[PDB]
Amino acid sequence: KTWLCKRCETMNAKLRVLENVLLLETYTPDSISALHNIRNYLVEATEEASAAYNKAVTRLREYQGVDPHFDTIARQYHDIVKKLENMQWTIHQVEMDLKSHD
Amino acid sequence: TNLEVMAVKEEQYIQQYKKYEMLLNRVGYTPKISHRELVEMAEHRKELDKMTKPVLDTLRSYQDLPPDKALAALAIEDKKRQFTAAEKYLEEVLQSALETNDE
Amino acid sequence: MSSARLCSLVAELGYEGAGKLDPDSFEWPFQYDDARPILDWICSSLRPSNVLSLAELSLYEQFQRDGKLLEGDDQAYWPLMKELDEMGKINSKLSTAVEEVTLEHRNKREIVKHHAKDVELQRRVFVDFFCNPERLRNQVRELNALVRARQASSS
Amino acid sequence: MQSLSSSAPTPEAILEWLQKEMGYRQLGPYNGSSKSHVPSIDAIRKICRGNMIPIWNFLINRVKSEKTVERIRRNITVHGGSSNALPELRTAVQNAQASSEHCKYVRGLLDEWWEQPASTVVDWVTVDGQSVAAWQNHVKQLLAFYDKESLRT
Repeated sequence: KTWLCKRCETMNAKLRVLENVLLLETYTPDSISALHNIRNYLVEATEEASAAYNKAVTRLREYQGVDPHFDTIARQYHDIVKKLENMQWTIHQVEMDLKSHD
Repeated sequence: TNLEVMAVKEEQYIQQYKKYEMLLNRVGYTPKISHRELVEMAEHRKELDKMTKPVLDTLRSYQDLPPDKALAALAIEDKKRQFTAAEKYLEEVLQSALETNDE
Repeated sequence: MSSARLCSLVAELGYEGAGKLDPDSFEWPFQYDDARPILDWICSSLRPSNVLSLAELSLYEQFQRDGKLLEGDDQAYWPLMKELDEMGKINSKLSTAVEEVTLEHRNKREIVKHHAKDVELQRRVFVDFFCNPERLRNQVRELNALVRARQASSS
Repeated sequence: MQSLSSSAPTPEAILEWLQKEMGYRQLGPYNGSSKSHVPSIDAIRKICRGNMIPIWNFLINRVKSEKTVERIRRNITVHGGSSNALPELRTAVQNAQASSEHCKYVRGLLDEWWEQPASTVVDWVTVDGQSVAAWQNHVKQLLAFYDKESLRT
């Protein structure tokens, strides 16, 4: 174990001697901007999904507008399965809105 | 004693671990946390841009509702367009931002 | 003495090669050798620098070039058996990993110069034929031609 | 000297003043204060210019050589540049994460970029990197203009 390692250290030192010097000059001028240029792309998808809940909430809001229609039995029987459809209609629209924040 | 000298030559290499850390802690953490999320984002962005298409396929499965509702098709349509606008430029401006980092 | 001094001022290490045959080779420097006081004064101020070879002062200049900008040649080289095999294969790969990055640095920087001219010379082939009447049209092309090139260099 | 970058030039910074007042100190505690000194030095063709300065001038040819390394000795420390860009089984296991670690390092060698460092040691890093930024596209273009004069004709 004594001879097998500390040749371990020979590798890890060679693994460091160039790694520290090469990376430092490369990433540091670009490290801060490296994350940001995705972060700006991350937030724009995030804010779109936030309105997309709002649009989904608008679909909940129009359901509040469906409520004056919901009292009428004729369209209510249509509405209840459509609300069941609307319930299902959310998921594929929500699964759009869920990961877009992420 | 050369092997022992090589061992002594190892307790010279075991201290540039103790020379580089003042920059390595800057190297070991921030580039790693930055790269790992983007690599995780790489598969995640590949999943972000994709599920639109299965949802386009899934929207066909639930295509019945929007015509029945007063307005449901417009809401999904416009949000996709903003999403489409996200991949519309397709990092072309980001390249220019990447250009400033590259040169 | 001073006759060989003006022959000695150019260099000292390379001098002995001709320095043996030189006093037989030349006779005219002995004439201004005889005028020691006049020649000695100008030589005495200059002889500290003339003892150093003109190539040798460049050798000290390239000592700065050697550090961090060296263009000279670069060198690029049972359970405990499995750890031995692992250590055996990893160290060669890790050596290769640290040697491949050093195998390149000699020609690393030039690559963007290499592919750019390969793009650059290719366009130059036909523009060299007829470019006298329209240069202001041509100077527009070189602006956005490199835009493609910088995209390749950034990619 | 080599150990500390700030330590090396401070003897040198005073040296150009020192070397002449080393000639001004001989046979006098201070050059202005002591009357004994002013005869020792000569206004023209002084003895110091005869032997001491030529010995120093002989040294300068080697001093500028060691200073050239001394500037490198100072430069290396502030910025390092080299070639441009059961337990025994556990130790075998520990090598596996170590083997896993270099592949991350091998990947970490190009994860930021494999096109830029491999094709350019220094593109935007301080040395000449701002120069290509200062110019429109890259400092090579000046090597591309002199034959543009032949191109337009």
